[PDB]
Amino acid sequence: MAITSKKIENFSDWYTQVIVKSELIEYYDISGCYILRPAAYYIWECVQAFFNKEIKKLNVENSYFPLFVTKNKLEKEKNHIEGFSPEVAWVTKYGDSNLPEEIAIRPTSETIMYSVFPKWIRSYRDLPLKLNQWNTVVRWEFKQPTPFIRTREFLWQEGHTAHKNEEEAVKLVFDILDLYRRWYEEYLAVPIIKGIKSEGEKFGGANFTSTAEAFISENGRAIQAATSHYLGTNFAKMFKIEFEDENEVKQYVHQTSWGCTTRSIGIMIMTHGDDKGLVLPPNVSKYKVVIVPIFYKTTDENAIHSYCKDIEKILKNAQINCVYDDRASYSPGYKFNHWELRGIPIRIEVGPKDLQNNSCVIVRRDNNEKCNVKKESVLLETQQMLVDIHKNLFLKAKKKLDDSIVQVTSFSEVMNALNKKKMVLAPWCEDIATEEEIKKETQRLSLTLSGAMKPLCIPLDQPPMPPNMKCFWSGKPAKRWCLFGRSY
Amino acid sequence: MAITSKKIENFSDWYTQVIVKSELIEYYDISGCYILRPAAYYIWECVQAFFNKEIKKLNVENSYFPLFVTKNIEGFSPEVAWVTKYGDSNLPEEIAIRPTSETIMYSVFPKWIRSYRDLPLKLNQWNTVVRWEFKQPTPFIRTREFLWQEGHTAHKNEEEAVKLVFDILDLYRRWYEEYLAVPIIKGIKSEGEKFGGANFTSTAEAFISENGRAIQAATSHYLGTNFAKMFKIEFEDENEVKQYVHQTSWGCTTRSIGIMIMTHGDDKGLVLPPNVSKYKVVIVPIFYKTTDENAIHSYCKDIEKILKNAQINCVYDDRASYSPGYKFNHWELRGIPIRIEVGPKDLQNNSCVIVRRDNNEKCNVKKESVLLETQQMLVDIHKNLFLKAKKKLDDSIVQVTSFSEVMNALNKKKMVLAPWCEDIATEEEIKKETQRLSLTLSGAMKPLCIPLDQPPMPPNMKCFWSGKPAKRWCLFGRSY
Ligand SMILES: [Cl-]
Ligand SMILES: [Cl-]
Ligand SMILES: [Cl-]
Ligand SMILES: [Cl-]
Ligand SMILES: [Cl-]
Ligand SMILES: [Cl-]
Repeated sequence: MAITSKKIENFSDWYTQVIVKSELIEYYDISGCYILRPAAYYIWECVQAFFNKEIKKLNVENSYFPLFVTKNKLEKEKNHIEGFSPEVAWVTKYGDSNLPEEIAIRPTSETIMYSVFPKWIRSYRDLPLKLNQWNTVVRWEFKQPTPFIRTREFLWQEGHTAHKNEEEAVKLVFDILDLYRRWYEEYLAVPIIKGIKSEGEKFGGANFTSTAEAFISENGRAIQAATSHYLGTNFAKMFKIEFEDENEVKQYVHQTSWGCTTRSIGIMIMTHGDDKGLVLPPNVSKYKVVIVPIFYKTTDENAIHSYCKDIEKILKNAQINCVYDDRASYSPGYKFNHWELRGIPIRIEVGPKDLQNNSCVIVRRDNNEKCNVKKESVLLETQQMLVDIHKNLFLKAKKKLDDSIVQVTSFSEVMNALNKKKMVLAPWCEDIATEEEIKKETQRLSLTLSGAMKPLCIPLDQPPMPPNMKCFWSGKPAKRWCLFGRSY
Repeated sequence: MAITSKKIENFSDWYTQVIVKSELIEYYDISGCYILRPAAYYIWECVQAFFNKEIKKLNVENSYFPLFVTKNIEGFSPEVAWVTKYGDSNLPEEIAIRPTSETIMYSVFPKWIRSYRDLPLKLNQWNTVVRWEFKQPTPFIRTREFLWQEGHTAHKNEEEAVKLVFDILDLYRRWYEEYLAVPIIKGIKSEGEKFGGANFTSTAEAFISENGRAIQAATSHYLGTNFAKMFKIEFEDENEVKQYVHQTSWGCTTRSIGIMIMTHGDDKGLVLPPNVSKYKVVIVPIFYKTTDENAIHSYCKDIEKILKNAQINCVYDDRASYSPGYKFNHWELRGIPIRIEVGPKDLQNNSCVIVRRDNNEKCNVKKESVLLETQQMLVDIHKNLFLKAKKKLDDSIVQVTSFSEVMNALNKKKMVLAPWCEDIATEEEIKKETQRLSLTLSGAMKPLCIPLDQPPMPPNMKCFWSGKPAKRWCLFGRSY
C-alpha cells in the first residue's frame, strides 16, 4: 500500500518496493523469476509496435530462427526443475556445442543464421538481406538480482543484416541506433547519449559497436540502453558468406547486428520514479486518467456517480483509457495514493463543490500540480496535459543527465567527480592498456556492483579536440573525447 | 526446384515438398527443428495483429508468464515444470502429476482476485516453443516446435464467461475465414472428447479433403468452477459471501498455417490469399531480341512504380540468366497472387498480360487500367479461394442416418454428419469397431464436434449406433 524506502537514500530497496507494489511484476514462489503483469507488458507492446513499424519502413523483415546458447548456461534449471525456457529447450538434447564459443555464450540465432546464410545469398540480387526477430528467454534467476536490470530473464529484439557495401551497412547501423534513441525518448521519455564503444568494451566479432548510453543519477551509474554492431566481413569470412557482384566476381557481404531489451523498462522506471512510486509517461500507461469521487458528509452520491461517469464517457469516446474508482470501501486519500503509486499520469477529482460549479480538478502525476477545469474543456485540457507530462518528464530527465557529466582534462579531477555520482568526459588517446590501467586505478581509490571506472562510449557529438590536447591518463596525444563512468 | 509429387497421389511428401521449396521454413540441424523464414512469419504476424486488435476490444490484456517445459492431451499448452507451491489440494486425476502453463497461472491467480471488483480478469499471451523435433514430424501439424496464443479469463457469473468463450470462437472463425480463406465449422466437442477440466469445449473444425481427415483449428473452453475449486480462486461478492470464479481458456496455433497451405496448395506449389503474401505482384519481362530489351525494362519499371506508388508490394524479376518459365515456376512456387507478363506485343498494344495464381487464368490489360483491375483481382482471388475451399468442404460432408450409410461414406474419404446419443459410453466402442471394420501416426474414427448450426432433428428419430432417440446431429470422421 505504501513505499517505505526513499529513492534518493535507499535506492535499491526503493526500486524493489516500487516494482512489486505497483503491480508491474510478480515473483513465482520458485526459481526467483517474475511474471510481467499486464501493467509491465503493455510498455513492451508499445515500444515493440513502434520498432516494428519503423523497421518495416526500413524493409526489415521479421522472422524467427531458433535461439542457441551453450548447454552450460542452462544447467541451473536442469538440476532444479528439469525444465528449460521453451525458446531454447532444444539445445540440451543437442549435446556438443558448436561452433565458436564467442557467440554460444549468449542465446542467439546467429549460430544458426550464419550457418544457413551462404545458401540464401548467392547473387548481389539477394542483397541487402534484413531480418528481425522478437525473443524471450528465462534462466534460473541470479542469487542477488535486479529485475529488468541485472537478471537472467529477458524479452528483447535482435536484428541482423547483410549488405553489398560497408557504406550501406554502416548507414543502416546508425539508422537503427537513432531508432533506439526515438524508442527511449518518444516512448519512455528517456534521454540517451549516442556513442561508439572502446576497443576493449566493443563486441569481439564486431568491427565497431555503437551504443545508446543511459545514466542513473541516484546510483551515479551508467547502463547500456541499446547496441548496433557493424560486424564487417568478419563472419562472412568465417562462414563463407559470399555473393557474386554485378561484375560477377565473388565478394564478402558486410553485416550488422542490433538489439534492445526489456532493460529499457527498468531504465525508464529508474529515471522517473517518485518516493510516491511509479511514474509512467502516458504513451506506456494503460490508463491515462483515474477518476476519483470526493465526499464524506452525506450528499447526492448518485449525482456524482453520474457526473463522473459522464467524464469517463467524454474520455473513453476519445479513445483515452480511464478508470473510475467508485469503491465504497476506501477513502479518497487511499485511492489517491493507490493510483499515484500505480503510476497513472492524470487524476481527475470530482467534488460536490464542482458539480454545482460544473467543473472538476485535474492533478499531474509528475509534479502533482492541480488545476480547476470546466466540464466541456475536460477532454481538450486532459489531452494537452498528457502531452505536457511527457515533455516535462523528458526535460527533468535530460537536465539530470546533463548535470551528471563533468568535462575533465586530467586525472586529478576524476575521482572527485566520481564520488559525486557523476560520470566524466575526458580527452583519451583510446589506447587499450590504458583501459585496464584506468579500471585498476579507479578501483583502488574507491570506498554487488564495482567501483572501477570504465570507458562507456566515445559519443558521436564530439567536442572540438585542440591540437595540443593530451590524454588525461597516458600523456599521449588525445584522440577523442570519451565518457568514463561507473556502470551496470 | 519443383514439386515431384502430386497433392492427390501422395499427400504427405507433397506437403513436405511445398513447405520446404516455397521457402516458408528451412531445416539446419539433425534436430529437424526449423527456421521460420519471413514468408511464414508474415502470415503469423497478420493473424497475430488481427487477433490482438479484436481481443483488446474485449478488454483482454496481454501478459507474459515465464515457462519451463519439461521433456516430454497436448492441445495447445506444453507440460511445464512447477514454479509455485501446489497446496494440499491437487487432484485424484491429472492435476500436479502432469501440469501445464495454465496450471501455474491458476496457482498464481488467488493473489489477484480478492473481490468482485477484481473481475473479470482477462489475460492473453503469445508464445514460442522449440523442443527437439518428433521422430516422424509433420510441420505446423505434428511438431514439437510452434508459435501460439493462449488466453485465460475469470468471471463472476457463468454467463459472462460463456459469452466470452463464444466471442473468442467467432474470432477464431474470422481468423480462419477472413484472413486465411479457410472455412471452418463451429461446434461443441463431445463429452469423451472435451478438455479434461472443462465444463464444455467449443471447437473450430477444418477438413482436409484430398486426405479425408479433419483437424482441430482452434479451441475455446468454458471451465466453470473446476479449477477455481481446485486452486481455491474465490472472491467476495457484492454481499461479502465467498464465490468461485468462472473461468475460460482458449488458444490458437501456428497450426493454422499448416491448415491454410493444405487448403489452397496447388501441384504448382504454395497458394496464398493475397492478405498474407508480402509481394502481391510479380512482374516478368519476355523477349529474346535485344533491340526491345532496354525498352521493355522501362515499361516494367513504370508498372513497378505505378503499383509501388499505391502501397502494393511488388517484385520485378529481370534476372537476365533465368528463362521466363523458370520464373513462372519460381514465383508460382512462392504463391505470388498475381503475375504480370510483358512482351513486345504488350508494348505495341500498350497492354500487358495478367495471370491469376489461383486458377492461372490470363487476360490482356490496358496499361493504365492495370492498377484498378489488379486490386479487384486480388480481392476476387481471396473470395474465389474461400468459395472453392468452402464448396470442397461441403462436398466432403455427407448427411446420413444409418450405420452402413456412415461406413460407406467413410472410406470414400468423406466426413459424416449423423444422429447421435451423445453417450460418452458409446464413443470408444464406435472408434475401435469402426477402425476394425476398415478397410502413419493415426488413427481410428472419432466424433469431431456437434455443430452449433443444427439441421432439423426429425421427431422420429433414432441414433445411428445405439438406436436410442438421437439428441443432436454430430460430425464424425478421422483426424490429426
Ligand atoms: Cl533496401
Ligand atoms: Cl548466481
Ligand atoms: Cl549472483
Ligand atoms: Cl470488461
Ligand atoms: Cl515420432
Ligand atoms: Cl517420438
